[PDB]
Amino acid sequence: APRSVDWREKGYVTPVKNQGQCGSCWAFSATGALEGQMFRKTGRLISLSEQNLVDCSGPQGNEGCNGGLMDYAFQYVQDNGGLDSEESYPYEATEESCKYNPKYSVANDAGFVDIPKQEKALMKAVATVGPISVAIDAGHESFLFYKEGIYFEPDCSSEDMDHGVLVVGYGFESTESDNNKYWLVKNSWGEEWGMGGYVKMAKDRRNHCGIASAASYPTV
Ligand SMILES: *C(=N)CNC(=O)[C@H](Cc1cccc(C)c1)NC(=O)c1cc(C(C)(C)C)nn1C
Repeated sequence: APRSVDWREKGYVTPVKNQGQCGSCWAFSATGALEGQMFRKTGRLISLSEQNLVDCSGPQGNEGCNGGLMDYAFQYVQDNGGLDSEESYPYEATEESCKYNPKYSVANDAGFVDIPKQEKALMKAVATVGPISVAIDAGHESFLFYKEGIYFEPDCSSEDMDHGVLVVGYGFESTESDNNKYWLVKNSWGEEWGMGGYVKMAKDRRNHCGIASAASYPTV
């Protein structure tokens, strides 16, 4: 792979969103990955509806504001034959009945790919595909209060992930030979969290916080 990647500078990534108090992180991770893949396909970045996923992807196994999986979201888009734009189907931060309208569909997918559970494979996928949906262990105060720098939490688990986010790149800080490496991660807690809503997360430390344990992307 390249030494560094940042898909934001290539037009693949919408601004940071805010999921509010709803457990819909999975929907934000999924829309982020599909926003990227649709851009790869068409050259047009269009913000997609998390609310559409929250309201409508129960049949695939999702549980709305009570949680879900990005792969189930990708399966919904495939089964449904579409996903509405954010503009047409705006975010309300609470579960409502499904009001999908095919007139306003701006995305589709033909399934998904689950990435092997290690960081070399994740790096390959980030470099060659685009932004990647991942889950992390975000269950520490250190994550809530994260400001800047490369996040490393001694108590992070590589197995207990609770939060879906989006890897939009990776790179290094300091002298290259110091191996001070990170994943560049878009969160859905607004721009006031973290570094404008982003976090740099420890890379190549044996799957810190489980970032490579549940990584996937939609096939477009
Ligand atoms: C975010 N606001 C709430 N978190 C979730 O919805 C997590 C995200 C997650 C965690 C681990 C792996 C992935 C790919 C995503 N969802 C879950 O923990 C979750 C939901 C479910 C079902 C829908 C099957 C009950 N299972 N898990 C593990």
